Amino acid sequence: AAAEWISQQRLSLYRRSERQELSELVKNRMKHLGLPTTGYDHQNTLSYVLINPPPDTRLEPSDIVYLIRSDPLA
Amino acid sequence: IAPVLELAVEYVKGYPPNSPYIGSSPTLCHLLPVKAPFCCLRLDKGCKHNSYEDAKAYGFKNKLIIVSAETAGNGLYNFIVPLRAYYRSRKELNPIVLLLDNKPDHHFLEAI
Ligand SMILES: [K+]
Ligand SMILES: [Zn+2]
Repeated sequence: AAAEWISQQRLSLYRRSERQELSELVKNRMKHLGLPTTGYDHQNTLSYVLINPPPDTRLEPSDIVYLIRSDPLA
Repeated sequence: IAPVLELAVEYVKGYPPNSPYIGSSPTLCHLLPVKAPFCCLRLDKGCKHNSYEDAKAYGFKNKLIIVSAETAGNGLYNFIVPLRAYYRSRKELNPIVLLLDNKPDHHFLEAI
C-alpha cells in the first residue's frame, strides 16, 4: 500500500509553489551546515524620501525623520 | 490479437533529497537506503568501505555508462535522474561512471 503514500507525496510535491522551493533549499543548506531551521521564518511596503517637506505635511506612522543634530561635544 | 476495448543491497523508491537547483522537477527515483559517503562515489581511490580502484574490482552485473564530461554540474544531474527513475527496471540499472576533467564540488556529490 506504499503506492498510496507515494501518490500522496507526488501530488503534494507537484502542487508546491516556488516560494516553498526556495524555502526548502535554504533549510536544506541550513541543516547541512548545522544551523537551526527555525528563525528563517514578505516585503509588502513602498518607501520614498521627502526632502524638506512643507510644514503642513502630516506625520504618518513608521515615518523616519532625517535630522542634523548639533555637535554633542561643542 | 485481442481487440481494443471501447471501455477500460535493495533500493528504496523516493525523491532525491537535495535538489541541486530551483525548478528541478521532482522525479521518483531508485534511491540508496542510506546516503553514500563521498569516498564511496570515487572509482579511482579506495576507501574504508572498499579497496576497489577500478571498475574491474567492483565487478558490476550490468554494463557501464561512461559520461566523459568536463565539469560536474546541474546538467550532469539531469543525466543521472532519467536513468534512475522508478519506472526504469531495477535489475537493468546501468552503473554510471562520470569521467570528469575537474574534481566535482561537494554540492554535486551531495545531489548524487
Ligand atoms: K573506490
Ligand atoms: Zn567509502
